[PDB]
Amino acid sequence: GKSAVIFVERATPATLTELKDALSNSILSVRDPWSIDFRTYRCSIKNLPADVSKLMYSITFHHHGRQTVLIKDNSAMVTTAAAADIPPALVFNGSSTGVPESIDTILSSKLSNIWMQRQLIKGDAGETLILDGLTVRLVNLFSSTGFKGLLIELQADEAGEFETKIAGIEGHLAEIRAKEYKTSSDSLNEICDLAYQYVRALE
Amino acid sequence: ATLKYICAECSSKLSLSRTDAVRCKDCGHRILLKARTKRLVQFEAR
Amino acid sequence: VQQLSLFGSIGDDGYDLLISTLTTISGNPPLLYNSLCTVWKPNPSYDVENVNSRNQLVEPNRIKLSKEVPFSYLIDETMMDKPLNFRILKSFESCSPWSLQISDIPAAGNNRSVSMQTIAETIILSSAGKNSSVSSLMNGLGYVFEFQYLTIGVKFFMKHGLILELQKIWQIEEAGNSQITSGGFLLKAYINVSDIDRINYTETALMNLKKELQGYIELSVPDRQSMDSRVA
Amino acid sequence: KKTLRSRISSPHGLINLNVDDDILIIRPILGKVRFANYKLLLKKIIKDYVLDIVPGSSITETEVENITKLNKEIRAFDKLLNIPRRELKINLPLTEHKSPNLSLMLESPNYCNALIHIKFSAGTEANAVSFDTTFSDFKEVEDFLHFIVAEYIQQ
Amino acid sequence: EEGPQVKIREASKDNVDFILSNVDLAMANSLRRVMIAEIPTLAIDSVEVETNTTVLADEFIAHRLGLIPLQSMDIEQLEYSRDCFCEDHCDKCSVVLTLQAFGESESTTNVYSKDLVIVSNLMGRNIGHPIIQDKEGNGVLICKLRKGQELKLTCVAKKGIAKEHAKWGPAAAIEFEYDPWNKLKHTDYWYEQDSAKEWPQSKNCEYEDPPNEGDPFDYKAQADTFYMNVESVGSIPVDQVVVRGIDTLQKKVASILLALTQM
Amino acid sequence: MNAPDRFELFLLGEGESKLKIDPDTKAPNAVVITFEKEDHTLGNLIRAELLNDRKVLFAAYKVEHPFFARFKLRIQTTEGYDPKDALKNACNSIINKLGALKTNFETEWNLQTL
Ligand SMILES: [Zn+2]
Ligand SMILES: [Zn+2]
Repeated sequence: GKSAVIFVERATPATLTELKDALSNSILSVRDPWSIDFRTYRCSIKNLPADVSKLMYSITFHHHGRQTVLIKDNSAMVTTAAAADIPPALVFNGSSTGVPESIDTILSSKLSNIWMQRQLIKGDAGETLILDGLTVRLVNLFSSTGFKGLLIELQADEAGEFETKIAGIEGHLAEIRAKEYKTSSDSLNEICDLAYQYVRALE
Repeated sequence: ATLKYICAECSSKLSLSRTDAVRCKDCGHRILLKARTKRLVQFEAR
Repeated sequence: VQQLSLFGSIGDDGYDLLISTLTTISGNPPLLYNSLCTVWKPNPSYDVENVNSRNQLVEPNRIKLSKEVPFSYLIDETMMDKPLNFRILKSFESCSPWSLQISDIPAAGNNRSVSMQTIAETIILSSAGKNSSVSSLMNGLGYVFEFQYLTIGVKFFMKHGLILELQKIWQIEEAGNSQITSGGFLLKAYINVSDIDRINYTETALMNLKKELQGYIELSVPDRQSMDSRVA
Repeated sequence: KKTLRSRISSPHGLINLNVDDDILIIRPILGKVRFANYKLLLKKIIKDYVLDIVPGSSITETEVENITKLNKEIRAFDKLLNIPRRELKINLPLTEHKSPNLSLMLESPNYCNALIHIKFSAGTEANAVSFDTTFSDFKEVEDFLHFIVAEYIQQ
Repeated sequence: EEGPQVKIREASKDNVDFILSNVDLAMANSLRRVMIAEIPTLAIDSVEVETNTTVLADEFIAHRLGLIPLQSMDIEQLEYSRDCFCEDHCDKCSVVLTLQAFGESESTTNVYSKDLVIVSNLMGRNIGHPIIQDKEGNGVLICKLRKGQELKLTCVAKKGIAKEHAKWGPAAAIEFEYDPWNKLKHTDYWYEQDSAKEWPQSKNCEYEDPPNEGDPFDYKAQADTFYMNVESVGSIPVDQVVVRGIDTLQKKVASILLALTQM
Repeated sequence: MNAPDRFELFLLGEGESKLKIDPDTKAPNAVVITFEKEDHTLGNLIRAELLNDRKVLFAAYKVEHPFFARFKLRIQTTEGYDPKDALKNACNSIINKLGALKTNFETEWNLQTL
């Protein structure tokens, strides 16, 4: 699998649709809407060894497992708050209580002195557009301060032709007059790079 | 560096400690001040 | 999650009788199981205030990582070819999935019929990147390895979600593993509760089990302070 | 075996069963017969539309925590409890420019009805085609087989 | 051209006199409100004081520094620190100003808005320049020092609106009138003998037809045609007080349409 | 001391939607939209535009108390017409009116030499 995240900094709630139509003649079908939470935590340790970030990102995918990936210093930790995702063996030997919660809840309620939530960007009612061997997800990101931008999630099973697929979408962005945007297809396990890409495109 | 106390009139710095004599060096006057914290204070401009 | 529980114990010699009793009482023979737990604490080299962004007091606590291991990793050569059943206990790139837990000291109250402990848990599924080892990840959170222990035992599934564990615990260090439970088994009966009703109902289930074993083996509420993982 | 397993592993508590889910002794069994009928008609259709039309052709059917001791016992009866499926591969003569390949798979997802899956590819990388199809009606498989043999298989 | 129309009467760096016809009073007003309150500006918001030997209080001075107008032309390419991703402030969200002053002179040493220096990187955008309208080119008089009177401080200017603080108010008084002959009967003139003799005639009377007594009351008549004057403080140019005002109100309405859309 | 933060006037609260549309019980085809972190600036503007809509039977807004930046707007339309749609159209009309106003000001300003 492969992926890329495009974040349109300069944009408005409408930009989503404008790009949605530039694909009207490339679309095939539309699957269920998706959601996503993007959190930023700042470390409160004051002796922090030089060149160790003080920043940690938390990317929560909704029904991509209700999973949350933690990213810090180019490293990622995949977690889940879904009892249904618990490895059977951990439930059997008692390692798990069978009733997990979010790593973010733990961070804010048990480790809040060490980690403070700085920002919380949410993307609701996203759209899953299905093209030719390229799935394109679109969602408007909002902060506690109103609109924050447009986010494009590009997932493609086709390991081959991809660099072309990404360039194509960036083109339709030029058409809708969407200039000054950031694109990431970097890498560090799918869910991890995807999470990483959001970070690169938003940080 | 360091000015523990200042003089009230002549404004000459003093820097004295406990049981040193509460007076200024040249002028008599036992008045003496404290000199601002080096822990810089920030204010909202509203 | 709220874990309601009661504890007890028996010496090695009480094993067979207890297994026989629990097998008749529950209807099922025991099930062998193990788990490795690694406990971590805030890095002492780093120091942070103990307060919120809202300037509210936060108490430093330990984080517990737990998983299983294939039984074959616990059976040496002398242990070789011995029924892999309840009787065995007598003769005693990326990271793996782990259970991450932080617990609170049990609920206060004189004359508590059971111990009641709140447990915050999340699941670690995998990792990637430079420092992907669970150890590095814990360090990234600002924690360091403190200690770890292995627990081997048999469990029984009973009605209403009641579970009974007969366990042996070994602390693990290069200097050697020492059996914390040397002499016998730690007995634990508990139910995990995700409404007041279900809480009073769960207490009843535990109380009936205590009642049903009265005379034979006693189950009681351990000291709150003995179930407090806060760092100090 | 299933109820017990359902009790051993998950519940910490009691079983949960459904007649519909848990329904099948006899209903799952009857399907065995209806499938045999269905497979018969399918082979007839194939003979008519394909085998008789293209001379060399023929057809070959093919088979498509530690409780493990329990899962092994139940796995043994997967033979009886599986949704019935056979794959009928049609052998076609190799054209020296390209080798066409055709196969059909018959299955009964709800045990009493039939689905027919047809795959056809005769690649010449200039002419290369691929079909992946699903039909619930023998009438349409005749029409699609006809279409296929006509254009692609025939001389 | 289309819908509501403008007809500018006078222009300068500081004033826009115009006539707004084919508009709802509600719209004229809503624009008037926005210009006063919701247009963003840059203004000093944090003042770290290193030294102050002055006759004035740390916060007394601090307060004044907020009221000093700063160049907010390119205010739109600066982020609100609240929305910004740093820890406190940065370049993407603030302008750092510095002020060091000392009484070298035997005579009284003055401290002006000109004595402010930008220390942050401007990203080459028209921002944070103390607005100097002053003939002698000094700008706002912040303080007066004597001899050993030193004032050493640091200012963090941030994007904001007049709703949070009146320092982020880009507009001075906005003049607003309609129907200079009370044709609409929107006021009952208080008088002693004659309301016509007693009450002064508006300037705008010249831009409208007098009612002519030998006519019945026009009830059907509605309020369109508004004589306004927009005065700028400096932060934004007079025209842009009007334009940005029109745009803010437009954006404000769009948010509602969008809110309904998400619902 | 008992003074609320100034941003509370415009910055939405934790889990607080701009709009909350509740239906009016007392009247058919009538609704009540509560606008959080908003004032007269928007209320009176919208109310006045809905008044221009012929298919709109009732429209009024009220700031129930000045300590709080929020207003309730009540919309009643003719049967078949939706009040949310009525609000949508009035919102649009306003924008299009402002769009022309800007264009017209810009043109007129450019003509001035001062
Ligand atoms: Zn002296
Ligand atoms: Zn910043």
